[PDB]
Amino acid sequence: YTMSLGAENSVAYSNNSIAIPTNFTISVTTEILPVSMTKTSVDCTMYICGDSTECSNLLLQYGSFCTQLNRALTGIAVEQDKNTQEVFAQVKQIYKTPPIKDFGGFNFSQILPDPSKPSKRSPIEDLLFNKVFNGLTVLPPLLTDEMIAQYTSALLAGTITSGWTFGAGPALQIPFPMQMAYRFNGIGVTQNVLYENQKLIANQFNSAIGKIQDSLSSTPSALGKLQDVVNQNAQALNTLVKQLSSNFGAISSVLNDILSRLDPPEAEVQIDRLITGRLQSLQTYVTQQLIRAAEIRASANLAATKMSECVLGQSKRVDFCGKGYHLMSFPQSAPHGVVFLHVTYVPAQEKNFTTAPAICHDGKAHFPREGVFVSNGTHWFVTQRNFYEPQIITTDNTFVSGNCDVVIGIVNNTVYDP
Amino acid sequence: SALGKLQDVVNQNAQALNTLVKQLSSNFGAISSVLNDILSRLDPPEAEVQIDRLITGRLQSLQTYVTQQLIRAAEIRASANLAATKMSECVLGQSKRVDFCGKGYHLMSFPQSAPHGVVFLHVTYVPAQEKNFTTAPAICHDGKAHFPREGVFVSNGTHWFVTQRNFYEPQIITTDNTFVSGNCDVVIGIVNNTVYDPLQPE
Amino acid sequence: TRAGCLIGAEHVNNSYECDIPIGAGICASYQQSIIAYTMSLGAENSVAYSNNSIAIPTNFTISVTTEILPVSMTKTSVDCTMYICG
Amino acid sequence: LTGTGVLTESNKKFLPFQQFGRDIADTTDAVRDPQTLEILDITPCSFGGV
Ligand SMILES: *[C@@H]1O[C@H](CO)[C@@H](O[C@@H]2O[C@H](CO)[C@@H](O)[C@H](O)[C@H]2NC(C)=O)[C@H](O)[C@H]1NC(C)=O
Ligand SMILES: *[C@@H]1O[C@H](CO)[C@@H](O[C@@H]2O[C@H](CO)[C@@H](O)[C@H](O)[C@H]2NC(C)=O)[C@H](O)[C@H]1NC(C)=O
Ligand SMILES: *[C@@H]1O[C@H](CO)[C@@H](O)[C@H](O)[C@H]1NC(C)=O
Ligand SMILES: *[C@@H]1O[C@H](CO)[C@@H](O)[C@H](O)[C@H]1NC(C)=O
Ligand SMILES: *[C@@H]1O[C@H](CO)[C@@H](O)[C@H](O)[C@H]1NC(C)=O
Ligand SMILES: *[C@@H]1O[C@H](CO)[C@@H](O)[C@H](O)[C@H]1NC(C)=O
Ligand SMILES: *[C@@H]1O[C@H](CO)[C@@H](O)[C@H](O)[C@H]1NC(C)=O
Ligand SMILES: *[C@@H]1O[C@H](CO)[C@@H](O)[C@H](O)[C@H]1NC(C)=O
Ligand SMILES: *[C@@H]1O[C@H](CO)[C@@H](O)[C@H](O)[C@H]1NC(C)=O
Ligand SMILES: *[C@@H]1O[C@H](CO)[C@@H](O)[C@H](O)[C@H]1NC(C)=O
Ligand SMILES: *[C@@H]1O[C@H](CO)[C@@H](O)[C@H](O)[C@H]1NC(C)=O
Ligand SMILES: *[C@@H]1O[C@H](CO)[C@@H](O)[C@H](O)[C@H]1NC(C)=O
Repeated sequence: YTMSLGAENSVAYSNNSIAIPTNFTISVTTEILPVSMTKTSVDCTMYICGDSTECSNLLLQYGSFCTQLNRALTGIAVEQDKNTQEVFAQVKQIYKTPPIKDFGGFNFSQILPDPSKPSKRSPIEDLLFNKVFNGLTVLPPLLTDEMIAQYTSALLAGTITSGWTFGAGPALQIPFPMQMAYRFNGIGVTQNVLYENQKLIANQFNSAIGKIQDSLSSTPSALGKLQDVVNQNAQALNTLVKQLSSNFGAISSVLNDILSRLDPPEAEVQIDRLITGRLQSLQTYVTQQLIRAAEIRASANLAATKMSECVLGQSKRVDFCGKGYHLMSFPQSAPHGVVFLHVTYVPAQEKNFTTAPAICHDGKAHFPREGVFVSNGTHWFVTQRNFYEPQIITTDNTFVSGNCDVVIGIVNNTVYDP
Repeated sequence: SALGKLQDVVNQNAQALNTLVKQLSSNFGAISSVLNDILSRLDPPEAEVQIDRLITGRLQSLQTYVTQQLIRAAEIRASANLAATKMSECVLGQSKRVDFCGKGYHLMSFPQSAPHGVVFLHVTYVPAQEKNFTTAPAICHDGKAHFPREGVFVSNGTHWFVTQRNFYEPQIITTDNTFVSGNCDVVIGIVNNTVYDPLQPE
Repeated sequence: TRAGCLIGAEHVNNSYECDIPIGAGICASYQQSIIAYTMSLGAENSVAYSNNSIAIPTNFTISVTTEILPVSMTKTSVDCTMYICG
Repeated sequence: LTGTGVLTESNKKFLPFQQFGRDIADTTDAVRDPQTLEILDITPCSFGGV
C-alpha cells in the first residue's frame, strides 16, 4: 500500500476564534540513549601471528601498523569512560532522599532505588537491566553499574528535594508541590493551578509512571537503541574472528600448519599472504570502531546535554525533553546507556471562544497583561493562555496603549476599576 | 594541564605525521626501504617487484593516515560547531541552558583567542549563604487564597514575608505582590496571615 | 580486581577521588607508596527536606570559569606521488 | 594437529567418528587422543595485557 503520513486534521481557523484547554494531563515519555560502547581491545600481533616468532618477524616489516591499531582501540576505550562520566557524573555531591517520602502525593517509588535489592536499583532500572582466545579481550568500565546507579540516585534525590538549585549552586530544599508549582509557572501556567489540582496532578503523575514500567515490560523492542549497539559490536568482533579462518591465497588459514609443512623460504610466502589478509581485516575492524565510536560519542554528548537541561533544570526547547511542555525529567541507569523519563504538561479538553486583540473602554485600547481576551458568547473575560480560567477584565490585568481607532478587531466592553 | 584539550589535538596530529614518515623506513617485504637503492642495484624487470612492494606498503600507510585525519577532522568540526554555538548563545546573548555557559546562572561570557581554539570565560551567578525558612503555598486572608506574584511566602518564625526565590529580600505581603484564586479550603498547607492593602489607610 | 591482578599497589579501605583509573571502580594513587582503592563518587549530602521548609540564599558570588575548545586543526598536505615514489 | 595450550578432560559428547571439535571461531578446541580415544579440551595458556 501507499503509506499514510497521518490522519488529516483541519483547524477551525478564523480571525476571531481561539481554543483554550480547560484541562490537562501529565504525560511521561521515555527517551533511550546510548552512552558507552564495549571497551574492546585487540592485540594486533597475537591476532595476526598468534605465538609464531616467524610471523612476528615478518610482521615487523610492515612498520608500526600494529602500534597504530592498538593505539586507536585504546583511544576508543578511554573515550568510553569519558562518555559515561560526562553523562552521569554531573553532581558533586551524592544526595540522599529523606526516610519519609512525603512529596505531597507524588510517588517516586518506581524511580528511586529499591533498598530490598543488593543492586540498589529502582524498579524501573531493574527492568531496564533485565531487558538488555585470539588476542581479543574486553576491558571493564571504570564506573560499575552500581556506581552509575549511585550517580543516578543522587541526581534523582537532588531533583526531588531541591529542584534545580543543586545544578547551579548548593542544594536548596523546597517542598515538592512548591517545586512543581514553579515548574508550572515555567510553562506559562499559574501556580494556583498546581495547588488547586494538586491531588489530580499527583494522581496523573503516579499513573503515568506506572505506565512506564508496564510499557517497557510489554515492549521488548523498547530498548532496541541500546541492543543495536551491543549487536553491532558483537557482530564486528565475530566477523574479525571469522577472518582468521580465511586463506587469503595461502595454502592454509592455519599458521601452524604452514610452519609444520614448509621451510622458511617457502613458509614466508604463505605467511605473508596471511599477514596481509589478517592485517587488512584488523584495519577494517578498527576503522569501523572509530566511526562507530564517533556516533556513540555524539549520543553521549546529547545525553549529557539532556542531563543538564532536562534533569538539572527545566527546558524551554521544544521536543528536547519529551513531547509537550517540559516540567521535569528523571534519569534512569541502563546497560551502556541512560534512560530519561520526561514529565510533560499536555493541554487537554480545549473549547472554542471568541477572542479580541483589545478591549475598547472610555476611548482607550486595553490589552491583556498576561492572558487573552475571550468571550463565552455573552461576557468577556481575560484568561491565561494555556489554561482556561476566566477572570473579570479589570484595570489590574490590562494595560492601556493608544485609542480605539488603531487596533483592528477591537471590541467594546467594560473594564472594571477596583 | 589547563590547555590539555588544545595540546592533545596538536599531539595527535604531530604523532600521525611522525608515524606516516616513519613508515617510509619500512621494507614491506622489499630488499630495501630505500627506493634509490633498489633502482641502483636492480634492472626494471626485478626492480618493479621490489618497488611494487614499497608502493603497496606506502600507499596503504598513506591511506591509513588520511582515514584517521578524516575521522579526527569530524571530531574537530563537531567541537568547532559547539564553540560557534557557544559564541552565539554565551557571548552574543544570555543563555538559559543549564551547564551550557558555565556552572551556575549564566550572566555573560567573554571569548579569548587560543592556539587552534577558543577559550570562553563564563561569568555566572552562584547563590551563597542560604538559610532555612518556613514556607507556604498560599496565604489565607478574608476567606481568600493569596498566591505570590513573583516570589515565595516565607516565615522567619514570627512573621510572614514574600521574597524573590533566588535572593532573600523579605517584603511585606500586600495585595500588590500577591493574587487571589479560589478560597482557603482548596490549597493544601495554606496558612493564615494578613495581606496588607495600601489603599486601606486612605 | 575485576580488571586483573594488580601487583605493587597497596590496597586500602579508604575511598578517595579517582587519580589513575584501574577499572571496575578501582583507582590507584601515590600517597609514600602506590595504593589501590574504590573510588569515591563525591561526598554524601542529605537535603533537609520537609513539606514546609525552603532554603533561600541571602548572598551570592560571581564565579568565572574557563571552557577550552578546539576549533581548528593543522592544515597538513601530503603529496601522494612524492611520498610514495619521491 | 599441532598447537600450544592446556589439555583437560573433556565433557563433550563426541560421536564415534569425530576426531576433533571446533568453536564458533572455527578453531580446534578439542581433540580425540589417537591412542586412548580420550576426548580432551584445549584452552589457550593464560595470557593478557600488562
Ligand atoms: C507508591 O507506589 C507503590 C506502587 O508502585 C506502592 O507500593 C504498593 O503498595 C500496595 C499496598 O497499598 C501493595 O499491594 C503493592 O504490592 C505495592 N507495590 C509495589 C511495587 O511495592 C507504595 O505503597 C506507594 N507509596 C505511597 C506512599 O503511596
Ligand atoms: C480533567 O481530566 C481528569 C482526567 O485526566 C479528570 O479526572 C478524572 O475524573 C473522572 C470522573 O469524570 C474519574 O473517574 C477519574 O478517576 C479522574 N482521574 C483522575 C486521575 O483523578 C478531571 O475531573 C478533569 N477535570 C475537569 C475540570 O474536567
Ligand atoms: C470549534 O468549532 C468548529 C466548527 O466550526 C468545530 O469543528 C471544532 O471542533 C470546535 N473546537 C472545539 C475545541 O470545540
Ligand atoms: C458567561 O459567563 C457568565 C459568568 O459565569 C455567565 O453568567 C453567562 O451565562 C455565560 N454565558 C454563556 C453563553 O455561557
Ligand atoms: C473578521 O472578518 C470579518 C469579515 O468576514 C470582519 O467583519 C471582522 O471584523 C473580522 N474580525 C477581525 C478580528 O478581524
Ligand atoms: C464602540 O463604541 C463606540 C461608542 O463609544 C462606537 O462609536 C464604536 O463604533 C463601537 N465599536 C464597535 C466595534 O462596536
Ligand atoms: C536547615 O535545618 C537542618 C536541620 O534540620 C540543617 O541541617 C540545615 O543545615 C539547615 N539549613 C540551612 C541553610 O541552615
Ligand atoms: C521577623 O522579622 C521581623 C521584621 O524585621 C522582626 O521584627 C522579627 O523579630 C523577626 N522574627 C524573628 C524570629 O527573627
Ligand atoms: C506537613 O506534614 C505534617 C504531618 O507531619 C502536617 O501536619 C502538615 O500540615 C504538612 N504541611 C504541609 C504544607 O503539607
Ligand atoms: C485559619 O483561620 C480560619 C478562621 O478565619 C480557621 O477556620 C482556619 O481553621 C484557620 N486555618 C489554619 C491553618 O489556621
Ligand atoms: C579493610 O577492612 C576489612 C574489614 O571489613 C579488613 O579485614 C581489611 O584487612 C582492611 N584492609 C585494609 C588494609 O584496610
Ligand atoms: C593401541 O591403540 C588402540 C586404539 O586404536 C588402543 O585400544 C590400544 O589399547 C593401544 N595399545 C597400546 C599397547 O597402547
